[PDB]
Parts: sequence; structure tokens; C-alpha cells
Amino acid sequence: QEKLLDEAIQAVKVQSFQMKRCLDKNKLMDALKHASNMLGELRTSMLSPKSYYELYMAISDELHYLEVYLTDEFAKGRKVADLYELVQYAGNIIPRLYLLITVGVVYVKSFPQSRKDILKDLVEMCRGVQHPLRGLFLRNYLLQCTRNILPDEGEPTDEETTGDISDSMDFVLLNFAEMNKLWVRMQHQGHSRDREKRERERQELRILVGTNLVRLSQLEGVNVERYKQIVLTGILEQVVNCRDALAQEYLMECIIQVFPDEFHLQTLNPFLRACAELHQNVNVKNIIIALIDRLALFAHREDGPGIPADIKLFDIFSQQVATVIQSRQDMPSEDVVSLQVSLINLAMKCYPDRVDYVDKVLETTVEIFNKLNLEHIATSSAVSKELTRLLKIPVDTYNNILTVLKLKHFHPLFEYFDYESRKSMSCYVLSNVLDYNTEIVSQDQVDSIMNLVSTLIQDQPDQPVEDPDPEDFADEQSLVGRFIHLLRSEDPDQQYLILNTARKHFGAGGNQRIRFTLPPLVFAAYQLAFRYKENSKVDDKWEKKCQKIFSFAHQTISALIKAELAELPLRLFLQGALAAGEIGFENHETVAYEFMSQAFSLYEDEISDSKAQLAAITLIIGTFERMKCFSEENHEPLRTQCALAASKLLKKPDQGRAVSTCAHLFWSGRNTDKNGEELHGGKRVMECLKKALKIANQCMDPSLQVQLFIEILNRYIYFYEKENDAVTIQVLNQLIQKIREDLPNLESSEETEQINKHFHNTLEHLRLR
Amino acid sequence: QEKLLDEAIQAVKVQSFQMKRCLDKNKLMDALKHASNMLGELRTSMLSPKSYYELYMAISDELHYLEVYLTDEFAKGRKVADLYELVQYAGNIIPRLYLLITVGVVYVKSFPQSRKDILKDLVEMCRGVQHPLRGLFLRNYLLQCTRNILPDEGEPTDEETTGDISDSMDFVLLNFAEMNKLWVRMQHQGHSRDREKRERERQELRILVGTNLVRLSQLEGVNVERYKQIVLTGILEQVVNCRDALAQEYLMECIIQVFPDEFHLQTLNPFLRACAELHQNVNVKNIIIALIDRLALFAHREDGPGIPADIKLFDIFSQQVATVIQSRQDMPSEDVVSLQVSLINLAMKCYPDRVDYVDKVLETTVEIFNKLNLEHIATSSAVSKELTRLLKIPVDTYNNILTVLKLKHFHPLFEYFDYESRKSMSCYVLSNVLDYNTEIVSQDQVDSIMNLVSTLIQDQPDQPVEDPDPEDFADEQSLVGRFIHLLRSEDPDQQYLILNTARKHFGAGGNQRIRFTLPPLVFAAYQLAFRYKENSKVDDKWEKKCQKIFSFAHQTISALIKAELAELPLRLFLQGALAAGEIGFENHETVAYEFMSQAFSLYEDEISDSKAQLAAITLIIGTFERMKCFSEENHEPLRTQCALAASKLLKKPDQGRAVSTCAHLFWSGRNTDKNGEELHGGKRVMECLKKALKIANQCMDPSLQVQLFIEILNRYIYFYEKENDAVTIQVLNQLIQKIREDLPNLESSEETEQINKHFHNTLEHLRLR
Amino acid sequence: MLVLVLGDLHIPHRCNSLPAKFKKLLVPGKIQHILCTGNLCTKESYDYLKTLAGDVHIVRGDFDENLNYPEQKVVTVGQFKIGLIHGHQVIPWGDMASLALLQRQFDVDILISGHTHKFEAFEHENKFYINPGSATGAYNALETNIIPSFVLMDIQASTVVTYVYQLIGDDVKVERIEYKKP
Amino acid sequence: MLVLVLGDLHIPHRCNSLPAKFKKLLVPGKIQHILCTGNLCTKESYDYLKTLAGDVHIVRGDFDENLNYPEQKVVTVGQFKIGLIHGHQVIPWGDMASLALLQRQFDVDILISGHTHKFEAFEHENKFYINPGSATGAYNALETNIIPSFVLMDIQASTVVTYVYQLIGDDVKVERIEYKKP
Repeated sequence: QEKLLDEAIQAVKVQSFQMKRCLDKNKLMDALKHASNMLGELRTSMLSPKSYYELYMAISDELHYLEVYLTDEFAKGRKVADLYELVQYAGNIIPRLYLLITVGVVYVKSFPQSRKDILKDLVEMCRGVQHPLRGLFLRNYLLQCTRNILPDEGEPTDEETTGDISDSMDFVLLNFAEMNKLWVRMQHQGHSRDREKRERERQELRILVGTNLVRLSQLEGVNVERYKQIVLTGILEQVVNCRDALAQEYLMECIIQVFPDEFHLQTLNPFLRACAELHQNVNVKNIIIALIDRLALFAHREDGPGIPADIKLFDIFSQQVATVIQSRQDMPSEDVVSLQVSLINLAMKCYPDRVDYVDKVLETTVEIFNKLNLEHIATSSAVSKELTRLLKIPVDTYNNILTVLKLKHFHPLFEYFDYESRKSMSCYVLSNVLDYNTEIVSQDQVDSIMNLVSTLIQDQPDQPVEDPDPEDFADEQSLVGRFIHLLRSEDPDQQYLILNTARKHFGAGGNQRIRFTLPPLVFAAYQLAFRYKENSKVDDKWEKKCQKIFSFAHQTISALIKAELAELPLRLFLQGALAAGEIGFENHETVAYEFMSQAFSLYEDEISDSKAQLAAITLIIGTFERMKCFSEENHEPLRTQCALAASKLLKKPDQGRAVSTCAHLFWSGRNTDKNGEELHGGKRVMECLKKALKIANQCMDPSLQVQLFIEILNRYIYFYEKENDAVTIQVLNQLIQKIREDLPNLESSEETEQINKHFHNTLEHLRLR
Repeated sequence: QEKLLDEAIQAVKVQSFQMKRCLDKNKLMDALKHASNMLGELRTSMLSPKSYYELYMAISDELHYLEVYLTDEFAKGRKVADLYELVQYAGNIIPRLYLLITVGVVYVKSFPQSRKDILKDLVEMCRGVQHPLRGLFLRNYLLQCTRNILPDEGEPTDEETTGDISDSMDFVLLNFAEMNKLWVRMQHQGHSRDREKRERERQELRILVGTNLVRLSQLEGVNVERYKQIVLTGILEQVVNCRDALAQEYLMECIIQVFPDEFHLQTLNPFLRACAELHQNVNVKNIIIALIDRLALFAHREDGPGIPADIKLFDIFSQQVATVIQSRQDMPSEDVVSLQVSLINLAMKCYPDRVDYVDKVLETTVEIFNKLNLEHIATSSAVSKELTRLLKIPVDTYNNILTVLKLKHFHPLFEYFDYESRKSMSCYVLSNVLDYNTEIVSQDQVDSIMNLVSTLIQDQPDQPVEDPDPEDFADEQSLVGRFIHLLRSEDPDQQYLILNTARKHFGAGGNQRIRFTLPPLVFAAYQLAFRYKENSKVDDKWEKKCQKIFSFAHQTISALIKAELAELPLRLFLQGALAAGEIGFENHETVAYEFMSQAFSLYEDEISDSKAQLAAITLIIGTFERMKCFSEENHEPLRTQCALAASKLLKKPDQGRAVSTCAHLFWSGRNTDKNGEELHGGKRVMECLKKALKIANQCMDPSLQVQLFIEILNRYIYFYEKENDAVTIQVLNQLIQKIREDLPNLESSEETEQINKHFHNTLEHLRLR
Repeated sequence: MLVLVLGDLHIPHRCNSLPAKFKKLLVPGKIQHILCTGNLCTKESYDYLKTLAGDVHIVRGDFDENLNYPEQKVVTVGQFKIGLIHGHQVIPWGDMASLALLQRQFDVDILISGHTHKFEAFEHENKFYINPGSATGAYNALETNIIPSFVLMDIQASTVVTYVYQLIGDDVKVERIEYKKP
Repeated sequence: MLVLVLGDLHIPHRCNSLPAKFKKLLVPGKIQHILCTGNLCTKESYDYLKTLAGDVHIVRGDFDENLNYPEQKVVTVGQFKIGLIHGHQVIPWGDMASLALLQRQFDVDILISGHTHKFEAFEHENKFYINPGSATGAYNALETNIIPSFVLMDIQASTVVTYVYQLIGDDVKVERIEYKKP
């Protein structure tokens, strides 16, 4: 409708205008008659809660001009006695009580001696109140009137003036209990179908109720002991006695927010035991979270003593929240976890130091999850969402992942999760383990981490299943790379053991995996092999350590070999050979010779492509050429075996290149006979170039024939200028002649020109032609 | 109506009854009164010419019975004079004159002295008649009466009989002029709206006209000399002067049919000048063809003088026809060519000797086509049809095709063919040039052939050629077959050149064509290589010839390689390798090595299919082994490279079979060290079988595992009995047993039984059973 | 029944057709069976074959275009079980011992194969071996002198008479050979 | 223009990334060219490179996973013709005479190669040779003491100034070397 309101405010402004008119003209009772008829305007009630409220606030503001008028009058001494009796002539209860409050506060100001008596009267006679709307607005007027003048402790105490802080406290608690009664009574008045309207209106009025607590809080007298003994005992008596939920919850959060934590800390177990008896339909969770948030901002609030050690917050709150959960019957487990998250945050921020607390947290979370007969929680469940948000907090907050390995009870948490979520989180954690460089680990914790890796590399949707996905796969390697790196920073004796557990682990890796994982391990072996020789003084079994580790490498390599691979094992034998060569230990030649024959075997057996041949032989020659530990009895077999194998190849072009490459084998070929230098028998070098020449004379391809002569010519120059006396200048002349008598017979091509440039540069450099 | 007709035929039958009644009772004049009554029936105008014809034939055939009746009475001596006046008593002119003719011939028989006079009388007395139909029917009665009594060569020269051949000629020339006058007047009589009725009617009476010439032809007295001077000269003046087309054409056809070639050869050209002035609207082609047909049956007519050489008939008719065509206004070109076709057939069959004539004709046809600036001939156009039919006479007739190739203009006429028609006609012609097998061809004629192919296969297609079926998809086989055929007949070094030109020629043929064309050329190369060996006694530079021919083949093949095919070239390489091997020239070994390595290259690069894998490698192995000129130093490497290539395949079954097949390679090999004797490398053969065995033991697939064991077993027996000591009988026992201790561990199959039979037969074949 | 055995025609790779005289001897009606070893190569040659008779059997040769032919096939003709294979799969190419080894596996009384282009008709350990040769005398690198030929056998019952048709000179010489199950 | 030259990172075979300080010196915008010798191994390292600049050139090293890289490549940078190769193809491995022999064939004014993991910048017969070393100080059996490093050259015109970046101790020492076409 909304008209009632404007018409009413019109009539109100009329009567309060004629009211203030009579009050300036100083004929009081006529003003009080207009004021009375005006408050008669409040006898309509159909107004909206908001509308009625505005009319109320309007009339209160006009009454303020009256209150200051009276206050002045009494301060001027012009006081008429017995005002309550004369005013009780007003036939209705409403004028009487508006008059009583108004004159009461004036007398209290003017007669502080009368304060106790007037308050005790007003508090006792308000028990008459039974109607919700007018009673509410009256007791609000009471609350605003009582804003400041109530007894207090730092107040002048005239033994005529009676009333103390205890009296003020009793005053407000009593008026509160009566108003809250009417307000809850508001739940059931009217028809049961206005319940949402009713609850909306009450929600609107909740601030009216909380204003009592605001009033209680400005009371200077509120010491911790009064808070302990009086305030909470009264409030908890009504709360436990009211067994409602909407009001209790609102009022209790307002308390939480309002009072200082100093008072709360002295009154926690009473307040939390009270919290535990509350109604089941209550979202206690949001309350508790608000509480946790307030004590968290209280923990890291500095400019304070910190947490007194006698105050074992965690044990207290833990046991009471626990009691609250027992008191709760239908808790969503997700809600339990949302609280567990805040329980983490608290333990984390107040005591990073004390891990046993965190473990007690993990044990209670675990016990919760076990009593829950839950399967590995899929992506859809909010429960997994929460468990994720919970667990990442230790994961995110504990910068050092080594510290996690001090928590044995963490690993049990992996169990409850889905494989997909385990995979996501395991990626998240290990990524954190690399981002936060957390380094070389204790063996047992190395074990448990390796157990975690074994779960990553061995499990699939939530069991090992191959449902193939075209997607990346190489996210798992770099991680292991890092692991392996930090692993090597132990002392010598630890590595063999760590190496063995790493070995078994990768043995359990698979077949689709190990090709990329083991190479780093190979380099590990090498560096430690280097460590043993560089430390050949304080160790006497270092040569033995080298032998065992090289045997270890051989098996590991053979492991890679069974996967039916070629390239990698070939290279791993080369690197191992080189290492043993540099170490030069006892039996080192024999070991190297063994490692070599494995390499040769791989070469023959695992020989595939022309390109692959050239690459394999180039690697064999480069490794072979600097190897110098073998004496002629050992150097010579391999030497001839290599010469023949090489001379067997596929393609004549490549054939000529290889045969020419072999020269170096006859020149760099240095064995332990005359103590590492080559005997320098020009003759075998000559025969080598001879076969190369023969192959040239057979190629019969202009373009390639010429190109090959220019290379072999340059090669000749290298050895002539390398003082191979056998290289006569006469041979070079006869051949250059042949090359001259052939060079013209060419078409135009991109190469022939470059071959000319090469040749011209070559003749221009040397000057000895 | 047809009724008019029926009433007439009834009254006729009535009246012919009255004839026979009077003929019985000898009342001639009473029969003739009724004869007059029949002819009154002829006064009708409603009947059709055919209807009149039927009624006439009825009255004529019955009147002959009267005529013979009268003739008999007169033959009986009862001769009555004064007949001329009495027959004039008939009121109708027709009975009078019919009586005059009937009795006249009677006087001629009874009074031969009067024959001349009576005939001249009757021919002159015909001036009475002027109506076309009845006059015609009269003159028919005349023609049958005079059919036999006219003078001729086979008449008795009785000094009473009168009248000569000259009288007969004057008689018929006159009857001709008279009948054509009446007949032509029939053209313009009646309304012009009966043009189709008149011309149909004319067609009907046309036989009446031709019977006169038939009568002239039975005349023995029609000799060649009267025909030459007088008869044909007379006939041609009336004929040419009638300046009509329908009559001229009919009479001329009758001419063609009627006169002998005896008359025609002495009178063609007078007659042909007459032919040249004739009326424009006539079809002359049909005239000329009829003439051509008769002179054609004279050309191939045996037991006759043929054509005297002095009278060059073809040149005469050619020149006259040319003049006639000049005389023609716009005569369709297709018709000129239909005439050209008969001029071809004729010159070929009547003057086979003079091809040069046919060339003068083809050249003159060319000037005609040049003069006619016409666009290409549409597929519908009859002109192309005829030009095709024209060209085939040389094609079908002349078995000798060089002379066609000597026709320079034979190709330029092709211009007028449209592209679709160029394709269709060129295909048909070249196909005909092929269906006769063609022998050796000179370089120049290979050229003209290559020009024919280049026009047949491919210029740029007229439109971007859209092909449901691009050809008869491969219809060009015979073409290459023949090429190849004639090539082996020319002497050798020229052939190589021709082959090179053949290469460039087809290289320019197209894109998807040459794939089928060059292999045969490859086969050519081989055979020429064979010719070179057959010339190995007088020649030493044969090896140089060989070097060039194999080098030519190498490029050509590499060209095919670019065309991106693998398998086929592989076999072509095989054959080339074999060829060089058999030739055994210097550098032959090198040649064999390139063919092998390029083939291997193709194997590696172009490898896609397992089946293709097995087939290519089995063929490679099967092909090499006969390669036996190689030095052991060279033979041995290559073998191993092949063995290795084999050992790198994917699938285990095939791998085992192949590895076992390779054994022969290690034994059947022969070194050039043993002067042709086999290297006998049993040891390595054994090792081959060893590795094979190990691979066998891994089959673990029962049916094939065992069957494969059986082959390896056969291999052992083969070598054991082949004096290969390493093959112990103990191994064979161990293996037969192992197969025995395993054959049961098998479910029975169609195979397992055969495996027992095989094993028993195998042991029995040792003569040890 | 009488069967026709030919192959290695190699049309149009090396030959364009069967010799003139041979064409005059192979006419429809007479033949009830045809076993073709060789690579006739072109489907054009398969149709001609389909002319002489209706029941034609062909095995894939090392140069046939159509890959749809059998590597080898076993066809029963009355009392006789006959095997068919081109020959290039038999190593060494025309080796009797290798052919024989093949006979066991097939379990046939008679074994037809070609590839060598040399006519062969002989008996070995109670089994019969036939090689028609090349009906067109098709070229073959291993033998510089090839002789056109085909072979039709006549089976009465557990008795075969194979007629070998060679083209020596102009005239067509012939030879008779009889074999009867063991 | 200035170009960046590095290689032999060997990630993740022997190293996990470039030294901390070096990463702080290589930032986008500055580099217009990148010539990479070594085997960075993982495509992960190719992307990082693709960050510093857009025109990146890489040659295949003896341990790179992707076989799609060039064994050697010649790239022109202004007035300079520069060759690129990893080095393992040069025998003996770091031999000047062998590198030189290679320079002729390529016909380049400057030749970049690695494989030895030892920084080298020198002139020989009017040509320039550069070896960045290992940007990650990657392990190498032949030299027990490897020093991280890269090298960026600045070309104005027919004049180059190559800055060698070594990681000795903590600080990053530097050295300047100039070369100008003959």
C-alpha cells in the first residue's frame, strides 16, 4: 500500500509541529497533549517494518528537542514534582510509559542520586511488555536513552547517587532477555505461512538486538573478571535455555567479533563447551571458521605478548572442536575438511616448529578418512577437491620437501586419492620439489621417495591400465634428471648403496622407460669413478671400487641391451672404456678389452644403415684412436679386426672416404710398446693410402672422382708436411699431373668451381711445389 | 473410290465373254463392236494410272488371244482385203487405230513384201494419238508386236520380207521423241499442286520408257559401228536436248545398264562430252558410279582385251569429272570425296602399275582441300567419314605401307581432322598399319612413323582432356611390338642410333605413357648386345660399342627411376646386370656392381610392404647367386652385405626362412682363386645354419616352427650327402628326435600327418631304408 | 579328360603373341582344362586362355600385373592331384632336388612349374614333373636359345600321356611321354 | 646486427639448465640471430632458444634427439658467410688443421663448431674460428674442468667483435676479440 505511511507522516508532522509550538510558548501540558495525540499516530501498525521504523525514528528525533528542553529546565531548577502520577492520567499504557522513560532520564540527569531507584523501577515495570513491534521499538528507545548515563566505575560516587557497573550490567541483561523473548515470539505470531516474511523482518531487526551488546561493550567496567563471572554466565544461560538457532548464531558471531581476545582467552572452555551444545541445524562450521580467522589474525597480530605458553590453544581447540563434531550428527565430510584446512593454517602459522602437532593433525584426518568407506575419490567429488586443498597447504607451505620425509604419516594420504588426482598432485609436488631445490636425501627417505616414483611410473587409471592416449609422455624424465644430480653429493661409500637402490628402482621401471633414465646413472657412475681415482691415497680399495663399479655398469648396460636397443649401449661402452683407460688401474686393460669386445659385438650384430654405419664407425675410430693402454699383443688383434671390418663396407663412395679415414689409424695408432709413441713406419701408411687409391681408380664418377682426388691430395699434403719422408714429392707431382689432364673435361656445375677454388687455395698456400 | 474400278472390271469380264462367244462362232465384227465397248470404258478420268494399268493389262492379255485367233484365220488362207476402210467405221479413234495395228502385223506376216511399208505406215499413223496414258499403252502394244518382227541381224533375208535395221533405228528414235513429248507435256498438265503426284506417276510410267531401250538391246543389229556413228549420236542429241533431270537420269541409268562395254569403249568420250552439257538439277554421281561399276567389272574382267594403253581412261575421266565439277554450282564436298573413293578403287584395280596416278590424285585432292578454306571437320561431318573411307582404300588395298609413307600429303590431310576425330581416326589408321605386320624400317621412315605416333598419342589435348577411360586403357602394345619387331632387322650400329631417337621421341610423348614404352626398348638394347657378340670375330671395338650402349641404357633407366617406380626397374636392373656379366667386357665387374647397388638403394629407400619386402629380398638373393665372374675378394663382401640386409627385417618367420635360404650362398659360391672351382666354405655355411637354428628354436609357433625345422633338416641332409663333413649324422639324429619329442605336443592337423610322411620318406631316401 | 599346360608367354613384355602355327592348333572345344604356370602378364592373355576352355587355373608369375593370382595352387584332375607354381620361388631356379622337396609339401602326384623356359617332362621317385616352357619362346637371360612350346596331357584314369609341342624350325615337332600312378 | 652462439647444453643428459647468472644476461629483444652448434638435446631447449630471438639456426649434434637437424649449415649474416657444424664429424675432434680443411670446403669467412666444450676464438690464414663451449659447462670425459660459456658476436660491416662469456667462480668474466675480413 505504502500510502498509510505518507498520510501518517503528514499527520505526525502536524501534531509534532503543534507540539513543539506549545513547548516554545511554555504551556507544557498542551504540548504534552499534542505529543500524546501524535504518538497516537503510532497506534496504527499496518506499516511496513521499514516504514514504521522511519516514523519511529522521526518521532524520536522530535522527542530529542523535548529531552534537551527538559534537561535544561531541570538544570534551570524549574522542576514540577510528581510528574509520573499526573502523566498516568493518560488513559492508555503507551503515553504513560513514553512519559516514564522521558521523565526518568531527565530525573537521572538532574537527580543522579535517584539513578539506582529509577533504573530498578523502569527495569521492573517493563515486564509488562508483551507486544513484539511496539515493545521492540520502546526498548530500542530505552537502549538509546541509556546510551551514556548508566553507572560506571570511573564515575563520581555520591552516596546519594546509587548504582554501580554491576547494576548497569543487570539492567542491560534483563532488558535483553525480555526483548529477545518477544523477538523469538515473533517467530510464531500470525499465520504459519508468513514464516519467510517473519524471518526476513526479524533478520532486519537483528541489529536492534546486537545494539544491546554494543552497549554492553562500551561499558568501561567490563574487566576480564566481570566478563568471566557475570556476562557469559547470563548469556549462556539464555542461549542454552532458548534452544533456537537463528538468534543464537547471530548473537554469538556478534560476540565473537566484538569482544577482545583477551577476554575470550580466559573464557574459551566455557564458551566452547557452550558452543558444543548448540542446535543441530546450525552451520557451526561457518562460525568456527570465523573463530579460526579471528584467532589467526590474533596470532600474527604483533604489538602483543604473543601466545602465552600456558595457553595450549591447539590442544584446547582441538578437543573442543572434536566435542563439537560429536555433538554434530550430519556433518558433510567436506565441511570437516574445510575445517581441517583452517586447522592446518592455524598450526602452520602459530607453530611451524613443532611437527608432532602436524602429525597429530594427519592422524586425525587419516582416522576420519578411514572411517569413511570411500573409494579413491574421482574428479567429480567435492571431497577430493577439499582433500586436495587441504594437502597442498602442507605441500605449498613446507618449502623444504625433505621436511615432508620427516612426516611418516603423510605417505598414508596418497592412498585415499584417485589415480588421476594422484597423478595431478604428484606432478604438483614433484614440480615443487624441483622448483624448490630440495637436495640430496637420507637413504630411508630416498627409499620412500623412490616408492613414490614407483607409484608414479607404475600405476594407471586407478590401477595399472594401458588405455593409450596420444599426448605427451616426457614430463617424467627431467624430474629424474634432477633427482640423480642431487643424489651424487654424498660421500663415496653411500653412492654404491644409493646406486643399488636406484638400480633396483629403475629395474622396476619398465621397458618403455629405462632408455632415458639410465644414461644419467651412467654419468653418475663415471664421476664417482673419477672420485675414487682422484682419492687414490686415503683409499686402498679404490682400484677395487673401480672394478666393481665397472662390472656394475656392465650389467646395467646389458639391462638396456635386453630392451633390444643398439645405439645407447654402444656409446655406453665407449664412455666406460674411456673412463677405465684414464683410470689405468690394475686389470684395467683386460676390463677395457672386455668392454671393447662387447662394443664390437654390438657393432656387428646391431649394424643397420649406411648412414648408421658411417656414424658407428666414426665413433669407433674416434674412441679407438686415442686409446693407448693396449700393448701390441692386445692392440694388434683389435687393430686387424677393425681394419677388416672396415674394409667390408657397403658403398663405394663411402668406401673411399672410410678407407682414407683409416690412415689416421695407422698414424695415430700408438700402443704401449715403445712407450706410447707410434713406431712411424711410413710403409703401412703407404699401403693404406694405396688401397685408398685403388678404390679411387675404381669409382669412375667424374664429379666424385675429382672431388675425391682433391681430398686425398690435401691428405697427402698433411702427411708430407707432417714429415712422412715416405711421401715423396714425385708421387704428388705425377698425381697432380693426372689431375690436370682430367680437370678440363668437365661441364659447368656448382661444385667444379668450388673444387677449383679449393685447389687454387691449396696450391697457393704451400709454396714448396 | 475403287468402285469405278470394280464396275469396270465386271463389265470388262462380261465383254470379254462376248469376245470369246464371238470368237467361237466366228463373229469377229461382233467381238470388235464389244472391243469398242470396252474402250468406251477407257473414257473415264477418275481412275488411277495404276488402275488404268491393271484394266489395260487385262484387256491387252485377252486381246492377244483375239490377235492370235485372227492371225490363225489369216494363216488359214481366209484373207480379206479392204480392211483399211472398214476399220475406220469405228466411231472412236482408238478402236480404229488398234484395229489398224493388229491387222497390219497380220499383213506383215502374210505379206512380207509389205513389211517395210506397213512398219513405216504404223509409225507414221501413230500421229493420230496425242493423249499420254492411252498413247503409252498403245505404244506398249506396238513394242510387243514389234518386239519380234522388227529387222535385226538374226532375221531371214527373204526377198519377200521388207524393212532393215535402219528402219528399226528410225522407228525407235521417232517413238522416243514422241513419247518424251507426250510425257513431258504430262509434267505441266493439271494443276501445279500435284507435283508429288505427277513425279510419282512419272516414276510409274518410267518402265514404259525403259522398255524401248530394252527392245533396242535385244536387237542383234545393234552393233558397235552403228552405235558409234549413228545410233548414239542420234540418241544423245534428243537426250541432251530434253534439258530435264528426271528423264535424263532415268534414261542414262538405263543406258549404263543396257549397252555393252563393247559399245562403251568405242564411245565413252563422245558420250562423255554429251554427259558434260547436261542439266544442272540432276544427280550425276549416281550416273558416274554406275559407269564406274561397269568399267570396274571390265577392269577385273578376264578373257577380255582390257584397256588399250594408248587410251588413258583414268586421266580422261579425271579431267572430264574435273570439268564437270567446275560446271557444278555448289556440290557437296562429301560427294566429291565419295567420287574420289571410286576413282581410287578404280585406279588401283584397273591400273595397279601406276601408283604415280594415285599420287596425282592425292595431290589434286589436296589442292581441293586447300581451296576450300574450311574449319576442322566435326565428328558428325560426313566429310570426315568419307575422307576416312577414301584413305582406307590405299590402307586396305596396298599391303605395302612404305609407299604410303612415301605419300607426303598423307599426313597433311590429317589437319582437317578435329582433335577427337584426329584421335579416333589416327588410332584406327595406325591400328590398320599395324595389323599388317611391318618389317624393317629406315631411319627416315622411322621418322615418318614417329611423326605418326606423335600425332596419334599426344599433342596438348584440345580441352583439358577428361577421361572416363583415357584410351582403350593400354591399346598401344602392338605399336611398340612392331617397332621392336622391325628394329631387329636393320644393321646394328644404326639401330642404336634409331633407338636413341626413339628415346627422345617417346620421351616427349607425355607423362603416364613412357612407363610401358621403355622396357621394350631395354630389351632392344640387350638383343643388340647379342648382335655385337655375334660380330665378335671381325670386331675389337665391340667393347667400346658395348660401353656406349650400356651407358645409354643406364641413363634411360635412371630416367625411369625419376618416374618413381621400383619393382619393375629392379628386374630391369637384374637383366642389365646379367647382360654385362655374360658379355664379360672390361670394366664389366664394375658395371655389375652399379646395377646391384642401385637396386639395393631402391630396396632401402622405397620399402613399404612386408610382402614386398619378402618378395624383393627373395628375388635379390635368387638373382645374385648366379653372378659368378666376381673375384672372391669382391664376391665375398657383397654376399655378406646382402646377408646382413636380410638379417635386419622385421618378421621372425620370414627371417628364419631367408636366413636358411642364404646357406646356398655360402656354399654354392665359387672363388676366382680355384680357377672356377667352388670356394667350399662349409664352416661358414654351418655357422649360417647355426644362427638359423637358434632363430628356429624361438619360433614357438607349432605348425610353422616344425615345418621350418623340416626344411632345415632337409638342408642338413642335402649337405651331408653333398660331402660336407661338418654336417654330422649325430646332429641329424638329435634333431629328428627333438622333433619327435615335440611333434606329439601338437593338436592334429592336415599338416602334421604330412610331416610324418615327409620324415619317413626323407629317411627312406637315404637308401638306409 | 585332357588338360592344357602353358605359361611364360610374357606378352607384351618380350613377345606380342603365340607363334602363328601354335594358334592354329589351340582351338575351343577340345580342351576341358587349363593349368597356366607362367606370367602371361596382360589380362589380354587371360581372356584368350578363357577362350580355349572355361575352367582355367593360373598361378602368379614373377612379372604378372594382377597380384590376385595364387602363389601356388593344387587342382585335382580325376585320379590325379596336381600342383602348380611358377618356379621363381624354387631355389636354385630349375633344380630337381628343390622341385622334389616342393612335391613333398604339396603332396601331389604331378607338379607343373615353369620360369626356366625349357621344356621338361620326367619322373622322379614315383612322382611326375612337367615344365611346359614358354608358349611364345619368350626371351630368358640364362638361355640364348629358347624354343616355343606348350604341353597338353590326356588323363584316362591313373594314367597320363603328356604331349609336348615344340616349334623347331618351321614345322611343329612333337613327342609323347607316358606316366601312370605308382 | 649481433648474433648469439652457444651449444653443447646437454639437457637433460648432463645438466638441467643454463647457469643462474647466464639466464639473467640472455633476454629477448637484444638478439636478432642465434647459431647453435651443440646438442641441446631436448626440444624443451629449442623453445627456450626460440624465445631470445626468432631466427634460430641449429645443426645436429651427436646426441640430439631430433634427427631433423642439418649435419652442417651455412648462414650469411650481412657481409659475413658463416659455417656451422657440431664438431664430432671433425677428426681429430678439436684439431685446427682439420677445422681449416673444413673451412675450405664450406668456403666461409667464419666457422662455428663445438663438441670439445672449450671456448676458442682465433684467426688462421685470414679466416675466423669460434667455439662457444658449453653454455651449461656440460660434462666431458676429455676435460675434467669445464667452464660454462656462450658467445655473442656483433657485426657492423666486414668487421666482427665476438664477446666471450665465461663463468669463472661466481662472477661472469668477459673477453673481447675483434676480427675483420681480409
